[PDB]
Amino acid sequence: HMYTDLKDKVVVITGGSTGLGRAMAVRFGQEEAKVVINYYNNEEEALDAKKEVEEAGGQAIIVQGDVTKEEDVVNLVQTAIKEFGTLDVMINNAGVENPVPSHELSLDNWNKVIDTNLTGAFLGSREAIKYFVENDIKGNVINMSSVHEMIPWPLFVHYAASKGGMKLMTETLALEYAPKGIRVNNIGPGAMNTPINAEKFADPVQRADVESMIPMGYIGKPEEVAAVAAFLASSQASYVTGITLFADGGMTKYPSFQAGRG
Amino acid sequence: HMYTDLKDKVVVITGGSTGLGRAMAVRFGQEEAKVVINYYNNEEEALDAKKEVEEAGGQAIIVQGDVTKEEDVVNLVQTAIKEFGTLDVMINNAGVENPVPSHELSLDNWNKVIDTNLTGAFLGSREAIKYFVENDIKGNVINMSSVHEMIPWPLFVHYAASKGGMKLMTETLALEYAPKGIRVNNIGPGAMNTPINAEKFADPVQRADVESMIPMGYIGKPEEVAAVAAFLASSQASYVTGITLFADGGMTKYPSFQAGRG
Amino acid sequence: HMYTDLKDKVVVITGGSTGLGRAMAVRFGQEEAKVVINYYNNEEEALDAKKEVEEAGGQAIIVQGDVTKEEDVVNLVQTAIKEFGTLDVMINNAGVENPVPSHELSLDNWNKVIDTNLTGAFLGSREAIKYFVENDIKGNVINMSSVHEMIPWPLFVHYAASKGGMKLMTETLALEYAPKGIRVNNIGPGAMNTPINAEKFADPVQRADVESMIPMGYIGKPEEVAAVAAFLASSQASYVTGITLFADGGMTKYPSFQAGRG
Amino acid sequence: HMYTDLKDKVVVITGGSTGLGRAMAVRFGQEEAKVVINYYNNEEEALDAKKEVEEAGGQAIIVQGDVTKEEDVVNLVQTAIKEFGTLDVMINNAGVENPVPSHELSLDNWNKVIDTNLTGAFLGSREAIKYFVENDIKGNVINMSSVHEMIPWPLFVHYAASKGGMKLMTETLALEYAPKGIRVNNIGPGAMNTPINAEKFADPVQRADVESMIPMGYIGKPEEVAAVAAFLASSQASYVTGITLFADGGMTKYPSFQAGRG
Ligand SMILES: NC(=O)C1=CN([C@@H]2O[C@H](COP(=O)(O)OP(=O)(O)OC[C@H]3O[C@@H](n4cnc5c(N)ncnc54)[C@H](O)[C@@H]3O)[C@@H](O)[C@H]2O)C=CC1
Ligand SMILES: NC(=O)C1=CN([C@@H]2O[C@H](COP(=O)(O)OP(=O)(O)OC[C@H]3O[C@@H](n4cnc5c(N)ncnc54)[C@H](O)[C@@H]3O)[C@@H](O)[C@H]2O)C=CC1
Repeated sequence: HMYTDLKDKVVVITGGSTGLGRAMAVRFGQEEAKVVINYYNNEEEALDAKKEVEEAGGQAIIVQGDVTKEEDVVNLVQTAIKEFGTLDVMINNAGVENPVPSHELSLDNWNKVIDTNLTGAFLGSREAIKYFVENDIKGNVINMSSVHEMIPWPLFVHYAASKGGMKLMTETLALEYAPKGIRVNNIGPGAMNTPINAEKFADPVQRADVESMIPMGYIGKPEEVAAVAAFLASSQASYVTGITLFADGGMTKYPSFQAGRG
Repeated sequence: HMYTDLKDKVVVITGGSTGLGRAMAVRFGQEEAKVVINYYNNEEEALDAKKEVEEAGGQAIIVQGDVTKEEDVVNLVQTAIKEFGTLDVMINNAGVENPVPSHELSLDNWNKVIDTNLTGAFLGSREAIKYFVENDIKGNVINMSSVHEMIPWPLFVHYAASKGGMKLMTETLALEYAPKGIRVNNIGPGAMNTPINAEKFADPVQRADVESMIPMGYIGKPEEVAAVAAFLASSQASYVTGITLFADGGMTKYPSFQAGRG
Repeated sequence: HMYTDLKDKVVVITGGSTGLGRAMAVRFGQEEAKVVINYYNNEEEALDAKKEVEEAGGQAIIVQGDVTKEEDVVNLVQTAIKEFGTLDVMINNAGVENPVPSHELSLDNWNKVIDTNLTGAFLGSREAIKYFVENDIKGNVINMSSVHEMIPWPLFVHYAASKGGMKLMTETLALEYAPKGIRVNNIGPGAMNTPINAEKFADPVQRADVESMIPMGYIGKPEEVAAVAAFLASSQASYVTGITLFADGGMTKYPSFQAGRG
Repeated sequence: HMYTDLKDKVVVITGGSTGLGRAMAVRFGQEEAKVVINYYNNEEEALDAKKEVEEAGGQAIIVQGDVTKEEDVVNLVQTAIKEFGTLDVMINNAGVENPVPSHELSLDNWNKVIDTNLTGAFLGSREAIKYFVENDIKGNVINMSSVHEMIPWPLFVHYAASKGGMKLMTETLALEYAPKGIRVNNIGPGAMNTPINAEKFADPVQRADVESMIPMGYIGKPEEVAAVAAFLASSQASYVTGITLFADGGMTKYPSFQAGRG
């Protein structure tokens, strides 16, 4: 396979049962890693995800957990160490979103998105870094951000805030723990072909509208994001820390400015 | 009288009893505005500040409120509209911070900083914009950020995350409500001479270290930031929205590279 | 009279005979400054502008010069010091642009834009700072940039590159000369109502397309930018150096994401 | 090997005889690519570089050329196509630098650095894109930038300007040619162990000073940058365009802020 240093590394992935999380689980499985698949409630998809990792060449366990509960995040990292003996790569991928005019967004709805997308990632990063620090492991954290840590997002002010926060969180942790050889990075996906979007992307006018925001002209395949994760996790990225690697087909480059407009 | 257009405008300021909030309160008093001074803890300080605003030529009330409580933020804007008749400028300035190695940061401590620094500003921004939209007012929001929406801050990952989040919140709201003429900006102070830093700056070793990180060579004066706030609230900045204006003596320009090191 | 501290300050402005440079010339006249109007091509325009500055309450000369010629830039600053006694504010505003598919852009055409937009501002900045350093003056430099130091611009790769370069030049000079109290900032205009755009904005289809890319919904007025320049040159912005202040009606916030598309 | 899609791809590298250029040449040779090594005057190092690529498993030619001469850049890309049949990846790596107080920097010295570091890269990118466009190849451009497209650099205002320009150049070309499947990216190296630095890094106090600017605590090995180039060139980065991938051991994260300072 591609990244031989990933062989037998322990990789924890929150929200790893579907979409980008699942595609990363499979990709690490192709690198013969040991994958720990976290999931919220859908056991059967998690079980499905588990079998793919094994069929791709990896070992895999599944572990239920809500990333807004501190005990569940703590339990997740502990289960990883118990079952597989160590922890090498931590991937905070869980996320939720919903459209609301910002002046109408409730505090409860704001909190759900902040608690899930930002705080969940802090909790995961923290538990992983604690472990690397205590055991002198030169481990790796990948936080799943979005083009919306840079691109503002009307109707999604909670989501945008959560990812803008994630960017400074990641950059801080990278600076703080760089002297220990612990690397911390964001991946910034653009529009991706995942379950959350299956409804929207079946509709031809909506699919075309979205593709018109993508300079490369196509909706990303989850494996293209998983390719970025494998690179970032591997020793090929040994000197790469504190960055956001956008995988967005050019979306952060301002799609409205194609053909020299404005 | 510099910004004549500010005369009789209603300006609400959270944490307006001390430091930067106080300086802003005074300055808008100097512009003959109607300043609403929110405070959490210390009525005696708020009273002392209410006096300065009045002496400087402004009108002022004080309103107790905790920015982490929705009812208190809603109450604050409603009080402003009761007492002064309307709302023109909403300044979300309240903030807290404390150093903790990130892998040792507790969830409650992380939540306290996020709730105060980011969510409080969301609540502030939401209530003001709600009022602007329902009443066809071309209102203005100033969110008080930090060099640390750009500069990562080891030991302060909660703070850094809250301001990185504030950046994207501001940018989103500016984009979302620009067609209504409602403008939303951040100010980014560097190291400022305020109570929050009084401990640090007393120690001449610590004061010198902080100063060695400011290219302009001096710790900022709170009036230098209030000058930026008066500009942004004024019609002078009519085409200016969604920005962060750093008032930092050069701090975001990378202190370590002075004289060309590296 | 807004910024009383600007009275009798010597302000040099390249391309000060038309558009934004003219608006800045007028505005500093309104602050009772001594405006030096550089121009390349059209004395009759420069004369018409010299008049406005004088009517608005300022003192003004005109000086012919090509900003791509070192001798002309050196001459310009030397003329300013001859005629008015000193130099306080140096504004590098001259710029050119033309659309060409990048793979068809000639080296001479690329050079013309770089030489004019970036190198001319370097020469301007260098000569002013040289004068500030030798004479212990806490001078000020405003470099006129664009949304396109951040927004990429197909068909205008030369322009975009010149302003991206201007950004780092400004930031470097701000860092390098901050300990001397010399401040250096950029302004970043979006789509502005100037001669350079008169062709584009005459066509009602083209005017509407440009407007659909401004969140605030209108093409900027040149006085809105001159208001930003007066602020930055003034002592109100005493702690502000090394920044880019965008005056763009929200354009850097990603036009394509209005109403929450994507 | 690692990236099997790189097998037999034609890769042109300017300044490919030494340092980062040489390390990329060798790394592509390890991927069994066909490497075209450009060089300014040192034929013997270029010859040395050539033999390494072959010994690593690649094909390789050397071609003399000065990137400030348009004909030399044109000849380089033509020689690549002539000799190897096509062009797949273009790498603009040539660069020069020297320290000068900015107010003392000559126009000739400014131009040399601009012409080499920025214009050379425009010329290379242009000739490559022309070829990809004319022949419907989904090719790849990698422009060698620096941490100094983001980190300002006193005494190196020409270098900083050149790389700030390179950033907007790359981003523009990525947006412009994304619909054609042509990807364009920057790599941003921090302090790297290359010949230009051998003098500085032999001295223990200077080596320690530099390492103190690096959060990861070590000077980068050229192969760590070449690892980024291989990733970016490969189809693993299929959805990655218009980005700068910093490989700097955390240098852009503000080294002066370690341990919670300021
Ligand atoms: N002083 C500095 O060097 C810098 C401060 N700025 C920011 O500017 C703002 C102003 O702070 P300073 O005046 O410097 O310090 P400060 O501590 O004097 O002011 C902060 C204010 O926030 C208030 N506050 C805290 N929690 C609150 C709550 N739950 N509800 C209502 N009010 C609450 C405090 O009562 C206080 O008056 C802060 O957001 C700070 O983060 C950021 C960058 C640097
Ligand atoms: N108008 C707009 O929408 C925007 C313009 N700004 C920038 O603001 C600046 C002002 O331009 P505008 O007033 O809008 O257009 P303009 O074309 O009216 O002004 C540009 C000025 O530069 C001068 N100039 C050109 N080459 C010169 C040379 N070699 N030597 C001396 N002067 C020379 C011209 O004579 C002209 O007066 C420009 O740098 C432009 O790039 C940037 C963003 C948007």
